Amino acid sequence: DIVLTQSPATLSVTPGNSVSLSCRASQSIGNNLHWYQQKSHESPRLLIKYASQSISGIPSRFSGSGSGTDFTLSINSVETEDFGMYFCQQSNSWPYTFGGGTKLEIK
Amino acid sequence: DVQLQESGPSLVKPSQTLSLTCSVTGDSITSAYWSWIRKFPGNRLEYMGYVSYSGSTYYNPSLKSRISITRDTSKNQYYLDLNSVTTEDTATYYCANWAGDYWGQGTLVTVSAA
Amino acid sequence: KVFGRCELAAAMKRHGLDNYRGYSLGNWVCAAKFESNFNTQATNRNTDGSTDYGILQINSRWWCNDGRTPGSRNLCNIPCSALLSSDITASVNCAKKIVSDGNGMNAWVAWRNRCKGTDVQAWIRGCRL
Repeated sequence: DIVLTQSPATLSVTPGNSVSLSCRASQSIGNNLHWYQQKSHESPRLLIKYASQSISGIPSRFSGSGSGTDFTLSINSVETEDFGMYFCQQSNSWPYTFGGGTKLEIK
Repeated sequence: DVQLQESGPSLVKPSQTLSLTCSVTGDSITSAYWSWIRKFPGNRLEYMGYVSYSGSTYYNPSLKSRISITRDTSKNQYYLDLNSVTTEDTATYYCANWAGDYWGQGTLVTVSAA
Repeated sequence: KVFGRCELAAAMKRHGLDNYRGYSLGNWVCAAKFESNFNTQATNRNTDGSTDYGILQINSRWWCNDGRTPGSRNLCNIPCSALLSSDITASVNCAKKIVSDGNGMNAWVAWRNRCKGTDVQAWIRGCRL
C-alpha cells in the first residue's frame, strides 16, 4: 500500500494569513492525489483533484501543486470557514489510501 | 442534484454482520461508480471498496475479505455487508460516489456487547 | 492536433498515466496509436448510434454526453466535445475512470487487438520523457 504522510499534523493560524499543507507519498503516484476538507459535523468535501485541477463551487483561494511524491495544498488568505481537517488521498493504486490529516485551527 | 443517505443500525454486537444501506436520489445508480468509506475515532479515514459499472468490486485487503458490496437497481440503493464485526469496526460510515463529489451525511456505528 | 509519439508519451506521463492502476505508460501510447492514430480530433460514428471521440476514442453511449446517443449514461460526466481538444486533460480524466472498472484496458478494442500481449514499452523507447 502507498502510505501518505501529511504535515504538519496541526497548524494554528490567524484569519488573513496564507498557509501551505504537505502530503508526501511513499512511492511515485504521478498526479493522482486529491485533497478533501472535513469541517465539524460534516462529511468530506472534495477541494482539488489530480494534484492541481480546480473544482467548480470551491473558493479560489485553494490551489494545489506537485507531482511524483511531493504535493502541497495552499490556502491564500485563510477565512474562518476554512478551519477544520484536510486530508490527501491517492487513487494511483488499489487500495486507495488517505494521509493522517492536518488540523487547521484558529491561533 | 444527487442526494445520498446512509441507514442501518447504530449499535451492533461483536461477531454479527453489519448491514448498511445507501439510498440514492436524483440519478440512477447505473450512472456512477459507488463506494463506502469509514472514519475511525481519531480521524483515520479508510477507503473500504467500490463497485463499478460492470459489477466488478474492489475491496480493501485490510478488511480480510469480510466485506461485500451489492447494488439494487430497482430500489436505487447499494449496500454494505461487513461480517464478524469486532470493537475495531466502530466508526462513522459514509457512502459516496467514486468521483468523490457526492457524500452521504455519515452514520456512526458502535460495536459493543450490548 | 496530431501528436508525435514521444510528445504524447511525455504528456501522458505528466498527466499521471505511467503505472496508473497497474498499466505501464507504453500501454497508453500504444492504445492512442491504434485507436486514433494520435489525432485528438478523431471521431468515429458507430452502427449503434454512438460516436467514439478523441485521442482515446471514448464512447458516447457510456462515457460522455453528445446529446444524440439513445441510452447515454454519461459516466465521466462530461460533454463529448470536451474530448476533442488538443489539451488531453479531460480525455485522461475519463480514461482513468474507465480503467478503474474490472474490465481495465479491455474497454479499448484496438488496445486489446494490437497492444495487449506485445512489448508495449517499445512505444516509449527512443524518447526523452
